[PDB]
Amino acid sequence: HRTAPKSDNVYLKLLVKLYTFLARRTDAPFNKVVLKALFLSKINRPPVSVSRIARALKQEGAANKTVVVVGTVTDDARIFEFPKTTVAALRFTAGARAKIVKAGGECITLDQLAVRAPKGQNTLILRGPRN
Amino acid sequence: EKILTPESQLKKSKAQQKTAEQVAAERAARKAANKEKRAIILERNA
Amino acid sequence: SRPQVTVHSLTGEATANALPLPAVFSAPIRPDIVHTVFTSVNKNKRQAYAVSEKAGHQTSAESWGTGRAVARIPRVGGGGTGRSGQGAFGNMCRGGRMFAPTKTWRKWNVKVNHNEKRYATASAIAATAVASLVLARGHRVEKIPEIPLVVSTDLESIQKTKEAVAALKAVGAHSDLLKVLKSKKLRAGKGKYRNRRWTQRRGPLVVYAEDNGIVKALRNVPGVETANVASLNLLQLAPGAHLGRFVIWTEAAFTKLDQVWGSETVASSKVGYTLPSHIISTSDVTRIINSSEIQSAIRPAGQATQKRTHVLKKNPLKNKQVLLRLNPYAKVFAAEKLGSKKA
Amino acid sequence: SDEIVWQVINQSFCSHRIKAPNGQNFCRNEYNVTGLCTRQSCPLANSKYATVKCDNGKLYLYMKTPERAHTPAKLWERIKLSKNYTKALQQIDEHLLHWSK
Amino acid sequence: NFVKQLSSNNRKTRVNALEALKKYLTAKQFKENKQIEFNKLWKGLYYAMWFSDRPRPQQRLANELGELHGLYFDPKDNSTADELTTNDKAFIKFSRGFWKVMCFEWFNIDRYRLDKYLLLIRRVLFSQLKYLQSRNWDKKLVDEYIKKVLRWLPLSGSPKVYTGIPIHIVDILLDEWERLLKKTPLDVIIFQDIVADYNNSKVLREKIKEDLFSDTR
RNA sequence: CACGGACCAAGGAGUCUAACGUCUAUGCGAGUGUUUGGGUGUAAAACCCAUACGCGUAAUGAAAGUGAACGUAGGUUGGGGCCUCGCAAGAGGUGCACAAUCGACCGAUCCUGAGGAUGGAUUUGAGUAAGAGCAUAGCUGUUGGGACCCGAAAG
RNA sequence: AAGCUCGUAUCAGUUUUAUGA
Repeated sequence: HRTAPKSDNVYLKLLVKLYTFLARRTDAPFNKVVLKALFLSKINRPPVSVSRIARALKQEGAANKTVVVVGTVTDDARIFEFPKTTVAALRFTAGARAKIVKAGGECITLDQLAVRAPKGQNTLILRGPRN
Repeated sequence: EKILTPESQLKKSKAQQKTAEQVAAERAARKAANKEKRAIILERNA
Repeated sequence: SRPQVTVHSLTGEATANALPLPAVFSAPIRPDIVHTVFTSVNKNKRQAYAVSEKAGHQTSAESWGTGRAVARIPRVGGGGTGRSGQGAFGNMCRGGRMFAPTKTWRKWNVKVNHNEKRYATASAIAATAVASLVLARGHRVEKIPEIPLVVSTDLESIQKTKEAVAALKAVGAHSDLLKVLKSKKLRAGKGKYRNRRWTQRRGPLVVYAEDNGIVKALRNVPGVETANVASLNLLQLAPGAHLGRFVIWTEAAFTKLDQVWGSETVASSKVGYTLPSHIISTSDVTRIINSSEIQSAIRPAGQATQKRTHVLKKNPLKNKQVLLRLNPYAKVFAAEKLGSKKA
Repeated sequence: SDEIVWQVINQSFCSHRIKAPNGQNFCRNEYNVTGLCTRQSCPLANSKYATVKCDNGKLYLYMKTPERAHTPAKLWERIKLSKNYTKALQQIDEHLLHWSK
Repeated sequence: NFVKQLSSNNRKTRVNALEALKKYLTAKQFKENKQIEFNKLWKGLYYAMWFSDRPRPQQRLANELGELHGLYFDPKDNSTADELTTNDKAFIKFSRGFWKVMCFEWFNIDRYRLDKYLLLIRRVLFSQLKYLQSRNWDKKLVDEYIKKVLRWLPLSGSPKVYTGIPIHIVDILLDEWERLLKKTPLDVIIFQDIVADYNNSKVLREKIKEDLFSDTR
């Protein structure tokens, strides 16, 4: 059982501050995923490629979905094509950030996300490849 | 002129009363629901 | 675009001209990085010290041996000297060699990431425009006519110290200099005799863009460090890794400050550098939570502190009154006697 | 912000706290209401903030709006409070209209 | 410019700046064009509102600011049996300004400042509408304006908008619609069309369905 | 048993460093590392950076080589979540990481022999599934250094 | 100690019935 984050970054403690609140007051178990997820260590917040985002929206009916990654979005040069999709994360590498702006969609923070999706309506949570 | 409530504070009274009039209706229908409950228990113990 | 900063002149009056915010001042105020960056950077201006390689081995002492009814520590030879027949060599022994002698090649300087290093100063600079942050760091800034205090470029030209403190009196830092000055104390250490005899408080930092005699003007007035906007130290900005030194900027410095760091509009100047991005949007949480938004999709609240149920165990059997809350029948059991039943 | 001023001064140094032996903290900022350094009690974290001070025998009700954050000199905005304690409390409640209880 | 006089740290210049703008807006022909210069004007008038945290001049300023939409194109000239004759056209851009700015700035407004901007968003939607002419009965205006409210904020299908924003209109429209002092152009209940829509804000969807349609009017 | 202790004061023992790791934190991220050096300075600080280099970014082999899409970079099964219906209980859809099975491409196999073409025989892989790294710091591990301190017959 | 799946029908220094030398 993991309790509170081992991080020192005070902007991250501000997120938890919100999500520990939204966990217990909303009772949509979306929140109880993210809030547990925030705490995770830096070898277990593996970085999500903008490629692994593009794969995840090929998934059927997911044309209108705010994909969320508690970790970081990384830029990829391999893929030309990218959907107009709203993407929330902790870190957007300058590269990636751009790769999403030019494609039309928004790159958004977990608290932007917490507002737009309080209970977490119509979301998709991805994970970076642990092994 | 004269001063108004803040719009957040104005919303409070609106969503307190949506609960307070909700809760005192829940409570008063439970006071009867336990009065009836009591009477089931009494007749069972006998 | 943001608000825009007013510029005052060296009499203390607001001139109609006002400068835009540089938006280095919208960096993340990360006190965590400032600390872990300061520390290393503070250890960088350090000297070595060691103890003398010879010292301790400048004795010709011999271990007495087994079965001699005295302890087996190496003892000095000789005679009639009183240093004869006594303990040298060994950390315990008076005049012996100190345990694992300090060497010169301890790591003294500390390698930092150049990016981290920079991030730090941005945070530092940000926090230097917050006022409350600055008031908590020390710095009597109750009378400064605005933060960040930006001053007319004719401040650089002032030659004679006497006039340039009157630049500051008019601006209002009259107090902050008297915070220093009054604070002069003897060091409380052995620093009384390692040339650290005195210590006073850290005054305002002045930031000029190009010198016309400001650096010398103020080099006397106690505590008042100035810096060229091109450098801008962490150690002057976060003194002792406490965020937010009170800073006077000059009009020219302030304008250039945008070039130095960069915004959305302008380039950078530091090569391929960009000011860092926030992992939140608003550095405030209680605007997210006391919302119209979130409070609309939420189950209602408690009392904050529960009205405890069952504090003390009233037992039935004794106490009739509880024996009526459990089981209402027992009133009926007592009106009919029921224990006393005839057949 | 403020929630970013607090948690810095809260831990990481508000160079005017007194640690009582008790453990208790005490914001000696000559402006706060409760001598204690506590969120929504420190005049530094919180942005709307009132107090009474005395000056001479004259007891003023200083108030600090968050409009004025730009300009630390005209920060506080004081008011002489009558001196019949009865009117004075009513005097107070007037100004506090619609603040935190 | 006007933005910088309106977003001044000096109070006394922001009083005068606004009055000059009022004369300038009355002048009208100059401001005939450019969505972005209008957008900006609004951004400028945002900072002026933010410099009033005292309790009753923000109660003065918000109303005067909304009041702009009125003085800006007055129905004394009266468009009758007429289209969008540069009074109406001017209004339909100037609304879009406010509703851009206030959509852009919903996150960035601070707790103790949020009181103002809600009061401003009330006064503005009341003083909008107020100019649909002298009245709200403007058949060729209304359907245009219902496409320059609908297409910008009450849409909800846009997540780009801050779903706390409609929620506020939702509460307020009825108490200020009746600050008109019966029937009119209410179409407006766009609400019916979206209560309706799937793939939106489950929050608004249930905030409209409880706050709007529970009331009889 | 035995070893130590008459008493009191002061001293008095897991340190530093090098290599190599683990974990956590921070920065950035397919990159990453300013500090050999130069420029600059209020000067052993701070602030700037050219060219390189280091480690990583695209693999299968033994002398020679080749090159990763039949593809929503798969077919199913689960699978945190999310979406529809239901007061709920449930059911239905979509399925992340991951796991299991069927496979394929690439290289290498067992043959057929037009110097090795072509088709079959089957598996294999720090293989690709569609990058996670780099650096600084902390706690700490192993090994070398006098190496927790004191003590030996020596040449 | 951390990570992943579960949070259960995951088991137990236990008894019973069933089925053999």
